[PDB]
Amino acid sequence: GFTVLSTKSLFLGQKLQVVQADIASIDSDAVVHPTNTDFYIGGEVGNTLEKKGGKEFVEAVLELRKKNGPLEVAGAAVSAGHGLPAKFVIHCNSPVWGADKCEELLEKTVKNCLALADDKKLKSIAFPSIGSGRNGFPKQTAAQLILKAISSYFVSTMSSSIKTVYFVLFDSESIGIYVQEMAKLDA
Repeated sequence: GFTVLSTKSLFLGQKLQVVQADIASIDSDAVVHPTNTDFYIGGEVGNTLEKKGGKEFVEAVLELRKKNGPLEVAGAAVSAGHGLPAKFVIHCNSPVWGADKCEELLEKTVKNCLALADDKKLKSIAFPSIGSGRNGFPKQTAAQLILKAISSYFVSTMSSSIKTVYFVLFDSESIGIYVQEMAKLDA
């Protein structure tokens, strides 16, 4: 299942929503997959995507690694969401906490995801908690940078097709954080 916990309707038309769900089951047009520069599949998200999409999901990622080569820090790249409810999967390589411009790099990362979804005229994108796992970002900092990036992007990209963004979270503390942070946005 998939239940909406909290919604922030932005002034420029976009719905931001917080959900608890297996991100792999989200009916969304795109799903974000935090990876490293070699399209490694693990972590929370790597493993559920694989759990859901099996060989197909994995074949597409491998194909994508051949074509794309290494993913720069902040870079994203798309694979087709074969064997997943999602139509596309956007792989991104977030910066590591403590690196210079780690914060700036993370805003870039989020914008790259969004630009790629707009690049394919996608109308929704599901973000998991980017950065805050193994990339070591505090949950408050990650949440604030992400939501700032997203707000910046939309006010700065009028041609954007994206109408809904999901923040998919498994734990209560993270949910409470996103909920508070979204609520601070109007712009």
